[PDB]
Amino acid sequence: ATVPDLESDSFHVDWYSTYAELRETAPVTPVRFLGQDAWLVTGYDEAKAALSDLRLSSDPKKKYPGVEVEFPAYLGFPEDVRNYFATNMGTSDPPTHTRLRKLVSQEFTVRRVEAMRPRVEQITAELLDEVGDSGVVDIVDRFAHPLPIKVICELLGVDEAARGAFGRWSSEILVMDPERAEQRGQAAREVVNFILDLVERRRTEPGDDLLSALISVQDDDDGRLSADELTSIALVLLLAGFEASVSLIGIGTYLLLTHPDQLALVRADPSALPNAVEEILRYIAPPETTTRFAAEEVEIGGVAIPQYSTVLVANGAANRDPSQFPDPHRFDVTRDTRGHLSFGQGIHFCMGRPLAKLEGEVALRALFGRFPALSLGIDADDVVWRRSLLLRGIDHLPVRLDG
Ligand code: HEM
Ligand SMILES: CC(=O)N1CCN(c2ccc(OC[C@H]3CO[C@](Cn4ccnc4)(c4ccc(Cl)cc4Cl)O3)cc2)CC1
Repeated sequence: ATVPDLESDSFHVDWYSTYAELRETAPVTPVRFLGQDAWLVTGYDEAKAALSDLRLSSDPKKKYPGVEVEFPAYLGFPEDVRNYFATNMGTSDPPTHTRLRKLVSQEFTVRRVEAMRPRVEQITAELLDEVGDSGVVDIVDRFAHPLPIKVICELLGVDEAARGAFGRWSSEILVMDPERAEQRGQAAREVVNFILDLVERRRTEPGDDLLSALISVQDDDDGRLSADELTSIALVLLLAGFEASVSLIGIGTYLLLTHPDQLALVRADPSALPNAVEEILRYIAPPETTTRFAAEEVEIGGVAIPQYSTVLVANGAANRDPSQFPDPHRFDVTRDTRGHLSFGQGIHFCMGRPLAKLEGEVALRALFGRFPALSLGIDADDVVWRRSLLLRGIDHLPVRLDG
């Protein structure tokens, strides 16, 4: 047989056409990625089933007798830094996942997120004040990127001289290219060091930020976060804030720009924006694939996935399955986006959803409300998509402001 290589351009060039080809053939198929065998789930019901099946583990630290598996997200990571990237919610199974998420939810609340709205709006304004009212700028470098970064650094207590460097490290981590495994491995060690110092300074000089809060947080029955847990959680929260929202803002900007009809609806009806963000996420989900490990043999969509297999649930392909979303290839701000898998499903549902939504809505609202003539600086076909199945995105998007 012929087995798909997730590394081929087929998974980075007009890739939603490949996903449809696979899904129509077999919703759960064996593939190859980074020179390793895995199972790609492209169908909606299959993705949902897999995400809900706890026999499919999210913990990369677990050792199985005779099995030695290296999951793609940890390409080139030395075991010690891997552990630092994997001692948090998303890399745990119950009951560890349960308490870690419980303790963090006590401080990472909707109240804390909502309380930052004026600041998020203030930051958005300033950024837009300095881009100009005429010419072609890189809306990603000048807007989509700095906004999320300033927000997360304030939430976490990351100073000005720290950002930027950290940024080039997380960008490297986003690519899983076997030829750069060393460089990727190095950037991961830098991020881990950075975080170690951040937490150390924070313990020494307390404040009212989220990190300070996580350090003192404790529960009667669950106790507190150990040093390692605290470190890994911080690294993971900082990582998400630095990259997740950028993809949303940038992709969102590109979609509204390429869909005048949809944009106009938003402009006319501001109350339409919240669901517009939901459609953007469903259309081109940043976390294209999520990973699971079959601790036991599991049957998904009529296919038995052998024990000790690595499953790549393609959240993005699932969002374009006609059985769930009719005319999935149609970007429609009015569509019923209920049930999409861009924020996860089950126990690992994205806990940063409130923050992502706030930043996304405020940003696009300001961008488009401020520049009623905003247009794309390049040919839509010439847009370069980041080659990452971990977090899809656009690193450079030239837009013309005045016309
Ligand atoms: C557009 C933005 C975002 C998208 C599309 C997104 C997507 C996801 C997905 C798909 C998962 C589930 C992973 C899995 O099932 O393996 C997840 C988990 C998570 N996300 Fe996000 N996320 C976004 C923003 C953020 C932000 C901004 C934060 C935090 C500051 C965040 C923090 C997390 C955390 C901590 C988890 C793990 C939850 C758990 O395992 O219980 N995410 N996110
Ligand atoms: C077994 C195995 O290999 N697994 C199982 C665990 N899975 C998993 C899922 C989510 C997860 O989230 C951690 C948090 C920290 O940031 C994110 C990514 N992100 C962005 C928005 N929401 C999530 C993230 C995650 C991984 C990487 Cl490399 C980069 C990034 Cl920015 O997830 C961490 C691990 C996937 C890997």
